[PDB]
Amino acid sequence: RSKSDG
Amino acid sequence: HMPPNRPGITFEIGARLEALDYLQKWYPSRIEKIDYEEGKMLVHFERWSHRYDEWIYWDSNRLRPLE
Repeated sequence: RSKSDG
Repeated sequence: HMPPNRPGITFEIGARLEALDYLQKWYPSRIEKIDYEEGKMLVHFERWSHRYDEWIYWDSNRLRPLE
């Protein structure tokens, strides 16, 4: 689980 | 400085509440650290890495009671 995309 | 009194919340280490992350999503959270000089607290969103903990002022409406 991460909170940014690219 | 002393934290304010707000219903449903206790401003002490390890206390649980609901907190809004910077993506505007609510998570059950835990107070990790309190900076009584600035009046902000390190909030840990549960089941997220501690690298996503966020400092939130203790009078912020990003904090609300955990039912």
